[PDB]
Amino acid sequence: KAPSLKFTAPFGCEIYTNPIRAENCAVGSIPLAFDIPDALFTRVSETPT
Amino acid sequence: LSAAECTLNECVYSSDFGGIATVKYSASKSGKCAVHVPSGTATLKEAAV
Repeated sequence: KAPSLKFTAPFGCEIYTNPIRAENCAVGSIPLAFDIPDALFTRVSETPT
Repeated sequence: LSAAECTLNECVYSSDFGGIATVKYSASKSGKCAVHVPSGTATLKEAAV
């Protein structure tokens, strides 16, 4: 029994059991898309300047 | 008036009255009178302030 994947995983993952899953593997990057409606854009003079 | 200065707070060339100009003046008498733009550059909302 060469040690578990809990202790040997690259990027510092955190292997768990009941769903087989890894946690918090610091690798890659998430891109994001924001479809923002036009109602949220407050005008200039309703904010300090 | 005497020594009046005009700055543009909001400026958006929208179809409605989408621009705010705050005229910083210094008046000899305190009384209402009429503002106007001679050109077709801007169309003012109110006739007097």
